[PDB]
Amino acid sequence: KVIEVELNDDYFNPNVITIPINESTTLLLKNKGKSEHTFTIKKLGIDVVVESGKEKNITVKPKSAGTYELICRYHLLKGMEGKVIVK
Repeated sequence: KVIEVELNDDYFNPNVITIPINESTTLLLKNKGKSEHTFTIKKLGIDVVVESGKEKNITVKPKSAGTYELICRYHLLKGMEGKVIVK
């Protein structure tokens, strides 16, 4: 059920993630890059810092359908962004 998301230098893989509304979804965030990265969905108030070579789970339960910007706060300007779709 878990959705794996690779964080690397400097991209998300996958960069478009779809998750169900009013339900709980677990994301496994794996930072395989040399740099620290974040998994940030500001409109959902989500922000997780994942250290280089490490991994973290987050469980999300969105209440509003929509498409929300995903960024890394550290390497945004290298084009490190994506989308999370709640439907």
